[PDB]
Amino acid sequence: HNMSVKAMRFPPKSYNKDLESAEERREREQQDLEFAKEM
Amino acid sequence: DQTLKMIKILSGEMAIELHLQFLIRNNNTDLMILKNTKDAVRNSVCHTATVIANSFMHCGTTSDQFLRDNLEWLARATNWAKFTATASLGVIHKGHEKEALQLMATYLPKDTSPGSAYQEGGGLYALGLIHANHGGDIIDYLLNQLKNASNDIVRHGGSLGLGLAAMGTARQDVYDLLKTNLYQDDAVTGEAAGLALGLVMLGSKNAQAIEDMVGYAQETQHEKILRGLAVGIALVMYGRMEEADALIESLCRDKDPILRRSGMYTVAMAYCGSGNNKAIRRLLHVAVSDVNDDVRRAAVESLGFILFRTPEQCPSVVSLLSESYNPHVRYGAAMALGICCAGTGNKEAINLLEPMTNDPVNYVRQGALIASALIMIQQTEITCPKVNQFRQLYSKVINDKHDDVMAKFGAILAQGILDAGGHNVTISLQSRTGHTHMPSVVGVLVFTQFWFWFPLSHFLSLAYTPTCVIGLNKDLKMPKVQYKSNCKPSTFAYPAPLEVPPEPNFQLLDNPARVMPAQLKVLTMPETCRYQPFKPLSIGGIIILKDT
Amino acid sequence: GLRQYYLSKIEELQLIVNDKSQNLRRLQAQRNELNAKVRL
Amino acid sequence: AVDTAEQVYISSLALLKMLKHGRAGVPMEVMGLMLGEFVDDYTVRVIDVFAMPQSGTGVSVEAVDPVFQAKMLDMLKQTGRPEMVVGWYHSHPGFGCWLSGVDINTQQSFEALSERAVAVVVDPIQSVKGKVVIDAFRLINANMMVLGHEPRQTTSNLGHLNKPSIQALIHGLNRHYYSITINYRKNELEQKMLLNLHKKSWMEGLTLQDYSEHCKHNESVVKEMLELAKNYNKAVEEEDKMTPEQLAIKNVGKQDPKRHLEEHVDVLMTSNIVQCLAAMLDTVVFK
Amino acid sequence: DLYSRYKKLQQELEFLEVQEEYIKDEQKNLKK
Ligand SMILES: [Zn+2]
Repeated sequence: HNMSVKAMRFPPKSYNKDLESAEERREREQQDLEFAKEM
Repeated sequence: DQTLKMIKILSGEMAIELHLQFLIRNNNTDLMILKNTKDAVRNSVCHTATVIANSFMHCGTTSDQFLRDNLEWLARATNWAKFTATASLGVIHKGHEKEALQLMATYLPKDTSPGSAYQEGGGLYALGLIHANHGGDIIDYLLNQLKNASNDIVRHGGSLGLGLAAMGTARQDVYDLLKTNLYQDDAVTGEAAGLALGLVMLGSKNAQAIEDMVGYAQETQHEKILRGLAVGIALVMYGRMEEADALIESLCRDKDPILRRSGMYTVAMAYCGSGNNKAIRRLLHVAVSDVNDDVRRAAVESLGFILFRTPEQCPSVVSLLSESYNPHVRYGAAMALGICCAGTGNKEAINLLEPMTNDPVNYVRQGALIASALIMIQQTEITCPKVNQFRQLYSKVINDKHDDVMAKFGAILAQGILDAGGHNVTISLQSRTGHTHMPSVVGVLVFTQFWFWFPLSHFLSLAYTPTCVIGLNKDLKMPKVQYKSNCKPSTFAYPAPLEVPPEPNFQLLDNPARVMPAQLKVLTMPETCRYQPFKPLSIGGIIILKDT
Repeated sequence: GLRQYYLSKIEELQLIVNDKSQNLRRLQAQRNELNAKVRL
Repeated sequence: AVDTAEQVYISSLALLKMLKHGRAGVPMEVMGLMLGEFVDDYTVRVIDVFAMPQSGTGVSVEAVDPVFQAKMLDMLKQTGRPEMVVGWYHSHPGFGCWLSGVDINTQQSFEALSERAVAVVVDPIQSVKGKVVIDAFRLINANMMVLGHEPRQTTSNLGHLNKPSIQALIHGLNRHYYSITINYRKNELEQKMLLNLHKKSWMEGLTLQDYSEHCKHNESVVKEMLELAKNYNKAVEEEDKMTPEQLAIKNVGKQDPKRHLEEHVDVLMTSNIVQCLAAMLDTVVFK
Repeated sequence: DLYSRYKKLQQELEFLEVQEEYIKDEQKNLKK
C-alpha cells in the first residue's frame, strides 16, 4: 500500500493554474454589488 | 593639495554638487503625466499620492514648477498632507546647502504662524533629508530647536531629521534629547524616538543601549512606541553574522508579536547579502509556523535583504510562496522579488509578477505594482519587452473609476519610481567592489513601512544613486572628451514622450554622460582625443582623465 | 593529480543532485495539489 | 481628527460575556455596557463588560436605566478596581452587523458625554470556531455628508484591510458610520489554563470496550462489507465505457462502493488496533 | 576557470537542503 502510493504520485503534473474566479467577471461581480448597495 | 586632500576625499563635497551638477543639466521629465493624474481630484489619498510621486521623480534637481503651478489643489488636503507637502520640498532640494534655509524661510515655524503646525513642524523632517550623511550646523540647528518646541508635531520632523543627519555617528549629544524623547510615556513620540535612536547607533551594538530599548518596549501600553523601537533594535546591529544570534532567539521566543517581527528584521540586517544556510533555516521556519500575519510578511521580505548578492536563486524559492493560502504571504512574496532583482531587468521575476496583479485581494495588487516598478527602472524596451507593456498598465488602472483606492495607490506611486530624476538616478544596494551600499540598505528597509506611517517611506532618496560616467583632469576643470559605443544602438533610448494637444553606434557623449550599467561594456575608449584615461574604465562615477 | 583529485568531485556531486532534486519536484507538487484543495 | 488605524484592543473575558448574554436571550435584541480602560487618541481598551437587564417583551434597545448602572458602577468599585464606561453594545440575532435607525439614536445619546464611546455588535449565531461575528462601529457626522467631504484622513495602510459586507453596505455604512479593525489580547496567564483543561480523557483508553461486543461489532461491519465489495465487484466492470466525467454526474442517485469501501477499513482498523494494544499493556502493568 | 566548478556546485547543496526540509513542514502544516 505504500508502494502503491510511492509509485502513484508521478502523473501529478501539468496542474497548470488554479484560477480563483476571474479578472473581468470578478469586476462585474463588484459592479453588480455596487448597484445593489446604491439601490 | 595634499593638505587639502583630506577635505577633497573625506568630506566628499565634490561628489555632492557634481551630482547636483549632473541633475541640473540632465533633466528629462514630463508635466503631462502629472496632468494625466490630475483628474483624480477628490478627498481621498490622491493628494498625498501625487505629492509623493513628483518628489520621487525630481530628487535633488531643485525644480519647483510641478508644485508651483497651483496653491489650492496643493493646499487642499490637510493635517498630515501638509506635513508631507513640506516634507517633499527637501527631497527636491537634496544635496544642496544653500537653498534649504532661504526657500523654507516662509516655512520657518516662527515667521507666519498659521493654523497648521504640521506645515511648519514638518520642515525639519525635510532638513534632515537634504543633509543626509552630512553633519554640520544641521546637527546643531536641529539640536537646539528640539530643546524648546511644541508637542510631538514638530518633534516628529525634528527627531526624524536629526537622527537622519547623524546616521551611524554614535553622537552622545543626539542621544541625550532622544532619551527624554523616549521616556515621555507617549504614543505620538513613539515613531519620533525609537527610529532615530537606532539610526545614530547603526552597527554599534552598544549593549546597554539595546538593553535600554528592549527593556523599555515590554511595559509600555502604546503601539507606535512598540513599533518605532521594533525597527531601531533591528538597526543597531548591522552585518555581524553571529553576534546577534543570542538576541534573535530571545526575540523569536517572546510572546509579543511585534517583537518577534522585530527579530525578523534584525536577522535580516545581521546577514546583509549573506548566503548563510544557518540563518535561512529558522528565518523561513517561522515563515511557516507563526500565527500573526504581520510577522509572516516580515519573514518573507527578509529574503531579498539577505540574498541580493545572487539574484538568480530568489525567483526559485519565492515563486512557490506566491501561491500561498493567505494574501499576507502572497503580498510579501512580491516585495521579496522587488528587493532582490531590482537592479536587474530580470526576465524570470517579471514572469512571476505577471499574474500577481490579478489577485482579488487589493493590497497584493498594490505591492505587485511597486515590485514591477523597481524591477525595470532606466530600462527601455530592449532589456525586456515588458516595459511598455506595463507603462500602459498603470494608466489602465488609474483612469478606472471602479477600482480600489489602494489598488490604484500602487499605480500613482509607480509613476514617480519608474521615471525617477528623468531616468538619471537608480537604486543600488551594491557597489562594484562587492561591498553593499548601507544607506540604500537602510533606505529600502525603511521604505517597506508605508503600512504603518505614510511619510515613513518618504525615506527613499538614500536608495537613489546616479549612473553617470564623469571625467576630470584638475581639481575643478571639466575636460572635453567625446567617446562612442560599439554594440547595438537602440539600447541608448530615451522615454520619448508623446505630447499630444542609417543609424548610430557612434554615440558621442560629454563629461556628465548618463549610461546604463549594462552599457558600460558596450562603449569605446577615447583613443583619438587629447585626453587618455589613466584608469581602466570599468565603473562610472568620477575618474581622473589624463591629458595627453 | 588535479585531473584525478579535483575532477573526482564534480563526478560525485552531480549524483547527489540528480535524485534529491527529484525528491523536491515530487514533494512540492504533492503540496500543490493539497494547496488547491485549501483555497478552493 | 482620526487616522483610521484605531485598533480596538479588547480582552479575553468580555467576549465570553458577550456571547453568553447574546445567546441565552437570543431573539430579543439584548444589550449591555462596556467597562474598560480608556487610552490614547489612537487606541481604546475594553477589559470588562457587565450586562444590563431588559425592559419588556419586544425586540428593542429600549433605554438605559441609570438607577441600575450608577449602583453597578459603584458596586465593584468598592471591591475591585476603578474602570470607566468606554462604550456599549447590542446584539443582532441572526442578521450580521450594522447600525439600524433605532440603534443609531441610542448611540448618539452616548457620544455626547465622551466622543469615543464604541458601538459594538456581536452575533452569536453566525459564529462557529474561527468566526466570532464582530466589527464594532462608530458614527460619523452627517454635517460632513452635506459638505461632500470624506472623513478619517487615512495616514496608514491599516484601515482598509477588512472588506465590508454588502448587507452592511446596504445600511448606513459607509454614510453614517465606519468599521474599526480589532484584534485580541491573549496572554499565557489565560492561554495555557484553558488548553490543558478542556478535553482531557481520564482513563478511557485504559479499558477494553465491552469485550464480548467488540468482536461482535467486528462482524457487524464485515458482513455488509462483503456486499459493498460486490458493488466494487460491479462498478469497476462497467468502465472502459462512457468517459468517467459522465461517471461523476450520473452517480448522484445511488451509492458507490469505492468511497464507501475505503471508509470502513479506517473504522475496522482503529477500532481493532487501539483495542488490541490496550489489552496488551494491562498484562504488564497489572501484575 | 575550474576552481569555481566545485565551489559553486557545493554552494547549491547548501541551498538545496532547506527546500526538501521546507516542504516537509508543509505536508503537515496545511493539514492542521
Ligand atoms: Zn441592532
